[PDB]
Amino acid sequence: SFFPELYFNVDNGYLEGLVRGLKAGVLSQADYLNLVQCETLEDLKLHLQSTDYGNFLANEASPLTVSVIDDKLKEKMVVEFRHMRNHAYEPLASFLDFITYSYMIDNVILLITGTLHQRSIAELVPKCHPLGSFEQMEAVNIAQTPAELYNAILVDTPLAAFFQDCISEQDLDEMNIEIIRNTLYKAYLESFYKFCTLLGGTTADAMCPILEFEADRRAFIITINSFGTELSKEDRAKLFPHCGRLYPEGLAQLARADDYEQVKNVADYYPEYKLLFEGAGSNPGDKTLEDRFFEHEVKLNKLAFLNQFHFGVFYAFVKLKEQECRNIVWIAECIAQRHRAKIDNYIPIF
Amino acid sequence: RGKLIAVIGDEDTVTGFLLGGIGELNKNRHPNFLVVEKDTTINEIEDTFRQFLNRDDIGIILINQYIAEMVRHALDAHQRSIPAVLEIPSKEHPYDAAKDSILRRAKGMF
Amino acid sequence: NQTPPTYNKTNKFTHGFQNIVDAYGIGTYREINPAPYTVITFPFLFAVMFGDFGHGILMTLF
Amino acid sequence: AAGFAIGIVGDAGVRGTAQQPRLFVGMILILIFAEVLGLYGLIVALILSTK
Amino acid sequence: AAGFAIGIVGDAGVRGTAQQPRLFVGMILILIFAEVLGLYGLIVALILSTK
Amino acid sequence: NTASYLRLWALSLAHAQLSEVLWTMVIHIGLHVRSLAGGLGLFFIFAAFATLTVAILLIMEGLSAFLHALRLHWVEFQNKFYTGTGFKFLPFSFEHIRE
Amino acid sequence: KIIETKMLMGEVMREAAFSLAEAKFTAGDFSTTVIQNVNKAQVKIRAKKDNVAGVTLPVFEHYHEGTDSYELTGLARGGEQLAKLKRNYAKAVELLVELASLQT
Repeated sequence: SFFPELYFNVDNGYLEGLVRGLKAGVLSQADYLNLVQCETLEDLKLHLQSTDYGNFLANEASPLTVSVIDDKLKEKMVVEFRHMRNHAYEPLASFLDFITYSYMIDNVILLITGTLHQRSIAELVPKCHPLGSFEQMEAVNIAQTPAELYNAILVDTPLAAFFQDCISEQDLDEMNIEIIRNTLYKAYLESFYKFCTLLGGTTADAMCPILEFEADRRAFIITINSFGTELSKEDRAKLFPHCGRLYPEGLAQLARADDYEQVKNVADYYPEYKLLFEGAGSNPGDKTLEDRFFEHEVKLNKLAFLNQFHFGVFYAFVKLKEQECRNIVWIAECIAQRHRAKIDNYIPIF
Repeated sequence: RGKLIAVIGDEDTVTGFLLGGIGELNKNRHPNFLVVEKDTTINEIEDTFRQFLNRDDIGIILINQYIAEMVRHALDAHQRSIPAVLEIPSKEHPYDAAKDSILRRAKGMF
Repeated sequence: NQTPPTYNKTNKFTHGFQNIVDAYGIGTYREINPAPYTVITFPFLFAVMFGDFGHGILMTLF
Repeated sequence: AAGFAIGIVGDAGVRGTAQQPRLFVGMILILIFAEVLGLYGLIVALILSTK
Repeated sequence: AAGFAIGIVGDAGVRGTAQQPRLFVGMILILIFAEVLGLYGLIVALILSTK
Repeated sequence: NTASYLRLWALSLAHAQLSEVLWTMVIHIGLHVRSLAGGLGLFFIFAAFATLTVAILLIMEGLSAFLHALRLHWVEFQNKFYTGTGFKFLPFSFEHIRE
Repeated sequence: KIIETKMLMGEVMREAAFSLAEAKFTAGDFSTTVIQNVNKAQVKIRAKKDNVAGVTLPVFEHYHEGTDSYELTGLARGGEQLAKLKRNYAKAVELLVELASLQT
């Protein structure tokens, strides 16, 4: 429509140029090959210095470990994200907040559980993922009282709206922590998806396909993983988001399914997924189902940078950078453990 | 029922075992394990090791080799049978061989 | 003293007409079957809507 | 009005067909209905233009 | 109206072609219909202006 | 219901109107005072005419009239006497013969 | 047998550590949840006596108590990698139990 390409660049013009400039710095296939041809962590550092990465392990402990590279990679992209998030205006900032919500959700799961099993907040905060931040008090110095954390969340934490599904504290004590976090995430996906459709221009068309993919992916994987555990079929269905292509018809079959084959039979109705389940050879020395989903998700996030006037480039950016970290750490880990035959399990991000 | 296995090791080692189904809280909410980070000092490891020896519900203790080196005096000082201590390679440290109690006890083994 | 099924005997010709009736619903036990009259009534009302000599030929030949 | 229907039906129909080859015939029939909708306007215009 | 279609179809066509080079002929054929829509405009306009 | 049967008029009228216009604006155009050119043109024009007659009238209008006449039975006729529900009779049968 | 068992322990840890890296790749940071959320053990060890001769030696015996482990699909739902990881360590645990008994 005529919705983009007009007012977009007035406030978001700078950031759009910056974020695509940052994308230009992602490791290419040629660069990954140079990183694979190392077999030494110190040599890995040297090859990283060839790109926008590098000089970030400087002044660290003389022994170089994988755990250090992992933390540093996250830190770099967090700074770049926060920089763009801070130099931004409400029209975009609210969109970006949803991205941060995904990480905040995990972090508040950490704040509970520990609070429920008398652990101090100060002990928990150091292990929270960046971007959660939680600069607000009341969530701090809760005195290991679940009620104090529950009230702090409703009031100060932006995720308060999502907790409407899991309320009264009773839910915190009686529900399994994983059902609580899956329920909260569902609420996130439902609101975030609708938000993208309210921005019913290029962003909706470029962004929603990715969110719909995630919703359908989780429905597939949850159904499979839930087979061997103790979970009512109805409670499992309660966690299936309605923002996807399985919602019209398909989730009903996954909710009833008790076998991998039945899950695949559902995919058979959706070629975009059927190909993934067929590609997921799952051999004892092959790629698995999760790997094919990761490859698809990246394909979609790359296509996001085919539109020059939307918000989906910023969401895709974060996910592509996170996969970049997963790729780099995998290489560092393969070197540390010397599993060279498994080195080519990174997801190319162009 | 009888005995628990206590683990003193790095982040990945402890995590793996906990997923392995081994390890639990005592009635005093104490955990039969310690996660040893770069900021963890010698007194914390040594005191933890000793307390596990002072608990009648533990027994086998699993420790990373590099940790055993840090508090080695405590592992040779105590010679009993409840506290059977096994030393294992960390994710990055290499396979153990030297200074192994058994290779030392037996003069006919590599 | 249970509700019996509704059985209508059909043949190679009348079966199709019974089906377009059943498409709406299964009649009450011992209900008057509309199909014997549908066989003519429906084509007639159609022919009123589609009363076209030339196309009727094409349709017949098909 | 007919163009609107063609637009929406084509958009959904093309994607639906890719996920379901059996939809092709149904898609065409909906398109034929849209063509008939366009013709209706032509018919009235032809009656008026010579009246 | 024709130019609008040109915009929408060309933009989508390029993204599609980037993924699928076989799309080249298809999108060009569609663009031909939009050009014809513009031509129809010219035809009527010329007929009226010289009438 | 009495008004509903105006479906008979509406569909019969529409068909006649489509036929007159489809004839006049398609096949008439295939005729011309030039002998050979007329014949050769009528060849191609007729094929298009037959195509439109089938595509628009033989299929679609027959299809709409098919349903609308059936609806008249469903809504106005049957609802005067054909009431209630029953169960489909499913006896033991050797159904899988063609398979 | 103790020397052969020690050898196997090494190889098993090599596989387990790689499998952990695989679970980490998919899940991201699952270690934090596992470490904090601990309550009951699935595996416990029973004392047994080995009457090898007039002397009796203490041995450990693996006891699969049966209490269910934590069900984790929260991070990227990497349940299959976590399940293979549980199995890989479960094997490690059984070997280590046997291993400690052999030290006697």
